[PDB]
Amino acid sequence: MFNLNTIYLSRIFIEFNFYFLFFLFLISSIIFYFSKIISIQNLNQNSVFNFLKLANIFGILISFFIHIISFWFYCIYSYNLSLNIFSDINLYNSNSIELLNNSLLPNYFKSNITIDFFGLILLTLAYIVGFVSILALDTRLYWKNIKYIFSFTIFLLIVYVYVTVSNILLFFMCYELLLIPSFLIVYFVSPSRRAIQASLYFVIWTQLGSLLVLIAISYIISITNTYEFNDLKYFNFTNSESTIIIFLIFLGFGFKAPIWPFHYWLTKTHVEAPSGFSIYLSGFLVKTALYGFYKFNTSIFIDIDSSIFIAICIMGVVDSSLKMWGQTDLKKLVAYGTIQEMNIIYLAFCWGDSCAILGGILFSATHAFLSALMFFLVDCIYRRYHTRSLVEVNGILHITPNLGLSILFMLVFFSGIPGTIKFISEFYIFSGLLEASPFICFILMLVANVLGLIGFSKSWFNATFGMPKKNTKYLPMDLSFKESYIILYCFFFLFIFSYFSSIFF
Amino acid sequence: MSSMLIWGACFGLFTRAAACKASMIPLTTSPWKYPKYMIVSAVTFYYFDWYRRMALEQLCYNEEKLERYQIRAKLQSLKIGEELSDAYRESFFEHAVQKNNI
Amino acid sequence: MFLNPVKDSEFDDEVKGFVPSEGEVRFVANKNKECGYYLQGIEQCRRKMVQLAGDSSSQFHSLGFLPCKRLVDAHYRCMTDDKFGSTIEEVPEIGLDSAQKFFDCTFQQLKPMQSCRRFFDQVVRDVYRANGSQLI
Amino acid sequence: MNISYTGLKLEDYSDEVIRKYKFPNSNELERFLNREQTLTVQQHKSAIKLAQQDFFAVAGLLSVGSLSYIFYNSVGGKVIRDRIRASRTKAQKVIVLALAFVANAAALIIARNAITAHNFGWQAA
Amino acid sequence: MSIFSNIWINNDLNSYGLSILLLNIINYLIVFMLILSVILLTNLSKFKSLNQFKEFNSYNFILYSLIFSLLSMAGIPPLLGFTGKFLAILYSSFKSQYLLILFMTILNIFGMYFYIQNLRFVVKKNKSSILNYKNYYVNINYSITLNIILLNFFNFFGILFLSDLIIILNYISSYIYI
Amino acid sequence: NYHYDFCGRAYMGNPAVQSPPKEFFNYHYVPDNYPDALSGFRIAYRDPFEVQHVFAYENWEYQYDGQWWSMGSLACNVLFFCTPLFLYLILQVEELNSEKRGGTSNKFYHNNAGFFHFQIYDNKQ
Amino acid sequence: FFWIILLIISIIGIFYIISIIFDINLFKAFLAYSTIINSISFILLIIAIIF
Amino acid sequence: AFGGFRQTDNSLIIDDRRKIILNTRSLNDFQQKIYLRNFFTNYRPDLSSYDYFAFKEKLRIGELFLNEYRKRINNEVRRAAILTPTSSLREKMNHKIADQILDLSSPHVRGAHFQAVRSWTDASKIVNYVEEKQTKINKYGLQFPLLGNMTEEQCASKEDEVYQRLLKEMQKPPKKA
Ligand SMILES: CCCCCCCCCCCCCCCCCC(=O)OC[C@H](COP(=O)([O-])OCC(O)COP(=O)([O-])OC[C@@H](COC(=O)CCCCCCCCCCCCCCCCC)OC(=O)CCCCCCCCCCCCCCCCC)OC(=O)CCCCCCCCCCCCCCCCC
Ligand SMILES: CCCCCCCCCCCCCCCCCC(=O)OC[C@H](COP(=O)([O-])OCC(O)COP(=O)([O-])OC[C@@H](COC(=O)CCCCCCCCCCCCCCCCC)OC(=O)CCCCCCCCCCCCCCCCC)OC(=O)CCCCCCCCCCCCCCCCC
Ligand SMILES: CCCCCCCCCCCCCCCCCC(=O)OC[C@H](COP(=O)([O-])OCC(O)COP(=O)([O-])OC[C@@H](COC(=O)CCCCCCCCCCCCCCCCC)OC(=O)CCCCCCCCCCCCCCCCC)OC(=O)CCCCCCCCCCCCCCCCC
Ligand SMILES: CCCCCCCCCCCCCCCCCC(=O)OC[C@H](COP(=O)([O-])OCC(O)COP(=O)([O-])OC[C@@H](COC(=O)CCCCCCCCCCCCCCCCC)OC(=O)CCCCCCCCCCCCCCCCC)OC(=O)CCCCCCCCCCCCCCCCC
Ligand SMILES: CCCCCCCCCCCCCCCCCC(=O)OC[C@H](COP(=O)([O-])OCC[N+](C)(C)C)OC(=O)CCCCCCCCCCCCCCCCC
Ligand SMILES: CCCCCCCCCCCCCCCCCC(=O)OC[C@H](COP(=O)([O-])OCC[N+](C)(C)C)OC(=O)CCCCCCCCCCCCCCCCC
Ligand SMILES: CCCCCCCCCCCCCCCCCC(=O)OC[C@H](COP(=O)([O-])OCC[N+](C)(C)C)OC(=O)CCCCCCCCCCCCCCCCC
Ligand SMILES: CCCCCCCCCCCCCCCC(=O)OC[C@H](COP(=O)(O)O)OC(=O)CCCCCCCCCCCCCCC
Ligand SMILES: Nc1ncnc2c1ncn2[C@@H]1O[C@H](COP(=O)(O)OP(=O)(O)O)[C@@H](O)[C@H]1O
Repeated sequence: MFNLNTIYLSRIFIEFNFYFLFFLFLISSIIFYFSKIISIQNLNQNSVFNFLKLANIFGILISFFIHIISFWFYCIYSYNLSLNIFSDINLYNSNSIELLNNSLLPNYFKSNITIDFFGLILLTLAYIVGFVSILALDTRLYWKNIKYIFSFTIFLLIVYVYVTVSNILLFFMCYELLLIPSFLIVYFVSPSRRAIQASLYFVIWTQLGSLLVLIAISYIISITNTYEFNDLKYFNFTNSESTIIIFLIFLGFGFKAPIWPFHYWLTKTHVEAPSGFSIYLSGFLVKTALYGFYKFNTSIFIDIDSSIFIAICIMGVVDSSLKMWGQTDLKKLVAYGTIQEMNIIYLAFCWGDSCAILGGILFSATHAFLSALMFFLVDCIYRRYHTRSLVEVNGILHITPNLGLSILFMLVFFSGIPGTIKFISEFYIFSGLLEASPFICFILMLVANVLGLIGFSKSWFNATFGMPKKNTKYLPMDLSFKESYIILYCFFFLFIFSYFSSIFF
Repeated sequence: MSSMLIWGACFGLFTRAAACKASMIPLTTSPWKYPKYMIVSAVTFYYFDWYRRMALEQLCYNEEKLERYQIRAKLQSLKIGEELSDAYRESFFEHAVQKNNI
Repeated sequence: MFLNPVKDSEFDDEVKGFVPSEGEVRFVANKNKECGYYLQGIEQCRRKMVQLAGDSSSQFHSLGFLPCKRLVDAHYRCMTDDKFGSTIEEVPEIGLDSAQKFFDCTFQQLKPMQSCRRFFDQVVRDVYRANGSQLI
Repeated sequence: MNISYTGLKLEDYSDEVIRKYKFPNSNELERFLNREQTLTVQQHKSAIKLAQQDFFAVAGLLSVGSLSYIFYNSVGGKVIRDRIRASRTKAQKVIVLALAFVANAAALIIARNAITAHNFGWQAA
Repeated sequence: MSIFSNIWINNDLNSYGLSILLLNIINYLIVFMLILSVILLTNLSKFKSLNQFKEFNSYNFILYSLIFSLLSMAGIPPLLGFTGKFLAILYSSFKSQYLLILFMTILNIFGMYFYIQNLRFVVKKNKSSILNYKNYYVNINYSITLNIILLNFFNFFGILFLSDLIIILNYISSYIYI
Repeated sequence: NYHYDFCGRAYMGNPAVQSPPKEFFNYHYVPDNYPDALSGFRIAYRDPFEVQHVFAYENWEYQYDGQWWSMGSLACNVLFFCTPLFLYLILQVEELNSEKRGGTSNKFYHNNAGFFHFQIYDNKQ
Repeated sequence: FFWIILLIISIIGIFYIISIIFDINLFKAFLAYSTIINSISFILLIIAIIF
Repeated sequence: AFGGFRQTDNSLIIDDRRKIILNTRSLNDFQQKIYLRNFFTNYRPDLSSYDYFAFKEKLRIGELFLNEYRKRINNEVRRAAILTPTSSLREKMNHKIADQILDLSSPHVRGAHFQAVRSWTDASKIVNYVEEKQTKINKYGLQFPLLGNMTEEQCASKEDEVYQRLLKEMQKPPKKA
């Protein structure tokens, strides 16, 4: 019963949501530039900053709704396309349906849009995490950094082109564009003075991996003059070229997606970055690397043993889990948790295009939401209690019961209770790893889910419980409606996404 | 879009606005410079649009000659003893006898 | 595709699958990679001839697809390694039926080349199964 | 280019060869030429027009609903909002309650319509 | 270079490495011109040490112009210097020079940090006063600001228009018969 | 058993009471930073010992070359250092079982000919 | 003959400046070493071209 | 146009088909393509791109179908456990059901393993099995709403075809022996 109307509606929605975002950004930027001689806030109720905040927030939100609709259309379209290809067995019949483009808006960068489930999951993560982070950064943007209210819109446009393109070069360029806005945010919006050095560490560490990926892309392009991302089927790389490409790709994308030993920059940046931008970084900016690694390694044929890469990922997991205990800083502890989860996700991609990719994608989504939740809780603690250190913070539950309850439920979700996409992703990865290498699976599970979990829980429980006798004149009140509903939405997603259609998982 | 003159006019308008903003002067200062910048930008970008296509056409024509150089450069680059080998003997004789038509 | 009908079947249509020999698979893959130019040429020339003489009133309407004959013969020779004749008409009786099916797919039904390559490859596979050691 | 009708004579080719390389029916030739063997370009154009109209309706409805909800329920604290709505007239209260819901619901319904292919002619039995 | 029955086929354009070298030289000159124009717009005596990069901590135009020029010199992807560096690496891969690629990358990353470290010094406790005073007021030159703005636009969006510049440079180099 | 007098090489804070530190690393903010004013903008005076502990680890550093091996326990340090090698060797030994049996092996399988998971593959007229 | 000389010069220069470029403390030195680094990179590109 | 990467090995290549000898380091782009890079990277390289996409989808569906067999037999075991008391339960299970449970073990069905390690012959056999099931279904046209999409005219033609087929099958006499 599938008809061409659904196909064209899917394509039109995907194409036009990008232009909706772009036109919103363009209008907002034109207003901002041409309303004032100097593009800084006027400290009065009639400033354009209020309009810009409104436009950014409710462009992201409306584009997120349209993205939900377009993602559902894509799911139907992909399912029915697979059915059309698979169903017919007659040799004379073949599915050759050709679509003509609309005459209203042009194709951005003269590229035909191609959408995949992983790309749309990444785009949904971008939308939601960007919404949370923009909601967080309101107190940070003041009177000279208001120009960074558009950072998340720029991120959304970059990610949209990144996930809706079938061109290798455009793919790589979109991946590399993410550096400038993130560096500028960390440099100009971070309150702490150590953020200045943290930004440089972030730039250099990420750029080393960017150069590695650039070398790999140069190898692919120079050898294969193609750029369509599908002509690689008709060209085979020799053993030496293939091993060089996989090594470069893995190391370069692991610089971004933190792997052992390349997580020093991540720890520094998470500790010294804005509490609202740490959410976006951990939640989304480390998963574009995973998506790019998946695309490249599934496109290239590799005839090498992945034991070395699996060992690197497992070593990162073990290192982060063991170090969890020794952190009294909640933000650094959450950063180590992010490193652990990202290393597990990266390990999920070490078997080419096997079924491990499904667990990897689900784990990427759950880690995004869980890291957003954890960093937002740390943000609330730091903002109301003027410290994010375990020695200075104690007995949160008895003065701010809602915040303590949020911490406890965050710990329960992090533990991986059944009924959560966290548990589902752990089940996928461990079920595969048990047959792949059962002893390695046992070691990984033991370390991560006992030693790292206990180290993680020690600090959070100590902060939540106790007796806050110190500085009774300065104790805060409670979570606000904004914070409470953000926490509730994170919990709601982590719980209900387990009912998403199992066809794609 | 499609008109290089209009594209250059828009570029000049935005350049003037950006110059005013950077100098911190009101955007209405020196109004006569708006049409001036638009006209200059339109004309220069129109000329460059013509020049790029002329350069591309002449480059395509030059590549024909460069192919002749590559073929003869390859034969002269052959290592000693390879010019009479079975893989290059016929081509060498073609370029040394048939093309010796002066 | 790669399915054999059941000779003694209780119901009208029953099929049992078979897997071609590795030698046959290698031969077909290599020949397709080497001769893929001819198949694209057949598609492009088919469209070109239909455009040129598709109209009934056209002068060349009575010569339809004859120019494609050279491309088809070249593709057949390339796939069969210049053996078993120099023309599609010289196809052995073992592959004659599949050759007729391919011609019906391409020129009469005007079906997609995705469909008609199946029948052309079936012709090649029939020849290869018949001979075996002659092609390799 | 040597692939042309020039120089070709039906005398040279056999009758079976001519029958094999004979043009199909005129209708088949027209369908192949126009690429309308399965679907017509007009069907594609109609589908595209409906898709664009549906997207515009959905996006406009979502924007209207979101903005109306925000502006109506973003006037102040709970007490202030309750007092403002109490002083609000009957028709004004009705619109404030109904506008956002109707816009969002219409957008969602238009989205559901596309995936639900009810207008299929095989409904029988 | 391929031979098929004494017919030579050349899918390689020999006059391409020279064009890439010219492109790199032009890109470096453009970025150097941008930074030097920013310096010339201000008072020259203030800048005498790497610590004095804080003196660039002036109104938004100068501050961000310096920041983006430093990033472009470093080779950050979106900016102009990245195009030259990426094309150099692409040509090295085309010529099959893996060791040259390795050494280029080592030099590139070391130089990248060399440029980046100055962003740390750019931070200043207050806003600097680096403008010359004329008629009792700071002298801001509209002409140099306009030139810096054109340079900034091209630095930001060089990737979009790089195809035309590459065509022109290849056209110039094709006259050389090498 | 751990006591400060007899720990020797397992360092820990001494039990003896000490005077508060006169100088210690402290929180510092970017110039012209916008203050955080949540919940009435009430800031308490920080405890010197607590601030010192907050910033001690970040600034801690090794005094002499090779101190890392000796600090703590040499055996545990060597085991931690060799952990990646142990993991790789365990993976290879496990992969021996996979090779001899026929189960999943550590390789980049390429069942899909570059066809991404549920990707839209279409052509245009 | 030029290829080996260029390679040796490039390697020696890179390994000699890797440490020096981080020892300067002057704006003029920064500009000069930017020029020097770009010169070395272009020399490597020239080696690649003459290959 | 595709290109190549300069080779460093000093090995000699003897092509008996073309009757020439080359060196690995001296190969150009086309020679590299012909001699190196000519290996296969998929189960059925003989098939076209469209045909191999169909083959890949059928293989994925076949793996899911074998997993479905395992799930169905497990559900039947649960049904047997609930319906039949523990006495005689194992006696009744030591029948077709137990043999099928063992025959649907991990080597034959990929329950939760990342990859089902199948040779190209095994993949071809699985695809052939899926195609046999598809043929059996399409004989009676059970795939209209599920596992297929068709227009109204196609549905009507298929209904008429299935009606004729059912009539002929009914009119056929019983199979002897
Ligand atoms: C298909 C194409 C698609 C793509 C688009 C392509 C086109 C893109 C462009 C679009 C725009 C087209 C514009 C066409 C005219 C261009 C003329 C030209 O050459 O420009 C350069 C030139 C300016 O450069 P410049 O002054 O030589 O440069 C000196 C250096 O800066 C050095 O600085 P300095 O400090 O040393 O000196 C400063 C300056 C100080 O002096 C100045 O400020 C410069 C002069 C400004 C005032 C000029 C007089 C204005 C009134 C009369 C205009 C002529 C009659 C118009 C009749 C129209 C009938 C319909 O010194 C001078 O005076 C030196 C110049 C001497 C005077 C030159 C007089 C030029 C007259 C040009 C007339 C053009 C229109 C002719 C129409 C003919 C129709 C048959 O002339 C102008 O631009 C004239 C001003 C035009 C804009 C005025 C803006 C403010 C007033 C707006 C009022 C709006 C009212 C209506 C509102 C409606 C909406 C509600
Ligand atoms: C008054 C001006 C009004 C302009 C209105 C808009 C019209 C277009 C701009 C025309 C400007 C002409 C004159 C130059 C002014 C700027 C330079 C200057 O000196 O200003 C001083 C002037 C006054 O000084 P100031 O404000 O005190 O100094 C502050 C600094 O300038 C620092 O300010 P900032 O931090 O805000 O600066 C921007 C910042 C960060 O800026 C950005 O990141 C730009 C983001 C643009 C939004 C869309 C991004 C989508 C990316 C998707 C992925 C694409 C991948 C493609 C593969 C290759 C990789 C790109 O830096 C960069 O741009 C570097 C990163 C560049 C990334 C490359 C992205 C290429 C996108 C190409 C367009 C794609 C369109 C697709 C849809 C259509 C399909 C048919 O500055 C201003 O008034 C504000 C300028 C801010 C940038 C303006 C343009 C942003 C909006 C662009 C919308 C149109 C798309 C872009 C293509 C445009 C045509 C080529
Ligand atoms: C992808 C990477 C791309 C990298 C690009 C790198 C370079 C980018 C930045 C620089 C680009 C050039 C900018 C224009 C020149 C600078 C001066 C200027 O015009 O502003 C002053 C002037 C400001 O006027 P004002 O503020 O009213 O009064 C100023 C003073 O008070 C009173 O003023 P004044 O009386 O003292 O002086 C008046 C005079 C002042 O202007 C000048 O004297 C010009 C100074 C520059 C001379 C060299 C220009 C070379 C152009 C060719 C391309 C190479 C560009 C290399 C640039 C960097 C070299 C280090 O104004 C003019 O006449 C302007 C004419 C500009 C066009 C000249 C074209 C010459 C072409 C020659 C070659 C033709 C092809 C030969 C083929 C042969 C084959 C056998 O400009 C304007 O009136 C309009 C400003 C707003 C629109 C600017 C549009 C710029 C378009 C640039 C297109 C670039 C090529 C196409 C893109 C290529 C990449 C895809
Ligand atoms: C390669 C062939 C393998 C197969 C053959 C069979 C296995 C042979 C393995 C070798 C065993 C004999 C050699 C071990 C000597 C001890 C280690 C050493 O030399 O470091 C300097 C040694 C340790 O310095 P330290 O760790 O800085 O001292 C800390 C303080 O005592 C302050 O301590 P605390 O009060 O703070 O408490 C901390 C304490 C307790 O710490 C804890 O509670 C935390 C957990 C610590 C780890 C406990 C072991 C867990 C299992 C390890 C499995 C490794 C698998 C990966 C490697 C596989 C290699 C095949 O930390 C210690 O454990 C330190 C004691 C020394 C390490 C003992 C555990 C590791 C030994 C190596 C085991 C290798 C097993 C391989 C086979 C595995 C199965 C296939 O310094 C001393 O001499 C001071 C006295 C320490 C106690 C010695 C007790 C008697 C040991 C036997 C003496 C006679 C040896 C004759 C050798 C003849 C030629 C071969
Ligand atoms: C981890 C290190 C610290 C972090 C920085 C990361 C730097 C290293 C990044 C990975 C580089 C690749 C290493 C694995 C290579 C595997 C293949 C191989 O070489 O085996 C011999 C290969 C494989 O041979 P084979 O035996 O498998 O098959 C071919 C055999 N013959 C040729 C005989 C027929 O043999 C070769 O062809 C030699 C290739 C050597 C290439 C080495 C240089 C690579 C240069 C490009 C990358 C440079 C990145 C620099 C980044 C900045 C550093 C500061
Ligand atoms: C046959 C030909 C007939 C031609 C007839 C002549 C037509 C002339 C048209 C003139 C239009 C002028 C529009 C002015 C709009 C001002 C809006 C405003 O208030 O903005 C102030 C704003 C604010 O400026 P501000 O800096 O003073 O800010 C004030 C606000 N506070 C107090 C907060 C600081 O700035 C501007 O936008 C003004 C500067 C930009 C003006 C751009 C003018 C472009 C004109 C393009 C003409 C194209 C003609 C093409 C002809 C083609 C022919 C073939
Ligand atoms: C608390 C419980 C702890 C349990 C033990 C945990 C692990 C202990 C260490 C296990 C070591 C296993 C070593 C053998 C595996 C070698 C894998 C391999 O091929 O690597 C070649 C590697 C290279 O591998 P490669 O990846 O280049 O191989 C090419 C790729 N393939 C194989 C796919 C074709 O070469 C090496 O560098 C190996 C160096 C070995 C150094 C000596 C190690 C001695 C270890 C002795 C351990 C004690 C005895 C056993 C105890 C247990 C008895 C039950
Ligand atoms: C917020 C309403 C959203 C409506 C849904 C569709 C949005 C499409 C994107 C619009 C972006 C802003 C305008 C851009 C103008 C421009 O420069 O647009 C310039 C381009 C012109 O392109 P070309 O030059 O190539 O022809 O505009 C277009 O291509 C089409 C623009 C959109 C057409 C539909 C308009 C619908 C109007 C709805 C009115 C009621 C809205 C009520 C909201 C509360
Ligand atoms: N930071 C600390 N480091 C090391 N030992 C500590 C520390 N705090 C307390 N101790 C231990 O606590 C005990 C003293 O407890 P305390 O609460 O200070 O009461 P009092 O000092 O009056 O005895 C000592 O054994 C001391 O060693």
